[PDB]
Amino acid sequence: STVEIDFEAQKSYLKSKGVDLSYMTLQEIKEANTGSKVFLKAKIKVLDAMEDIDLSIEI
Amino acid sequence: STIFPFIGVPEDYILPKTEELPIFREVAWDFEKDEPILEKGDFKIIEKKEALKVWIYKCIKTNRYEHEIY
Repeated sequence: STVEIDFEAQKSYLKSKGVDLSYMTLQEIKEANTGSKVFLKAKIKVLDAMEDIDLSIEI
Repeated sequence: STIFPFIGVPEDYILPKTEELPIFREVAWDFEKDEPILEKGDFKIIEKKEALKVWIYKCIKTNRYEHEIY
């Protein structure tokens, strides 16, 4: 599983506030001030219980 | 009923037979519909590997302690 900073959300928030994003670099986009707001993302996969059996029998 | 074959068998004595199982035969069964198969107005009999397949399917499909007959 992974947890990360949401880059696209931060970019959209900065664009909405009106900051000029073309001059700054990616590290500066990541570490820019956002004013009491945090954006994150994560990936998980959820297990399920076993409820069916498929048997392939040879001869 | 006279010979004593536990130490060794007499050289003239011939063994009656060798013990082997007969050819396994079973009434044919279809698996997509769960029925016996009728052929020319009678039950169709298959043998050997297909009969073993039928027996294996029936054995897997049943529960262990559920039925009093078994």
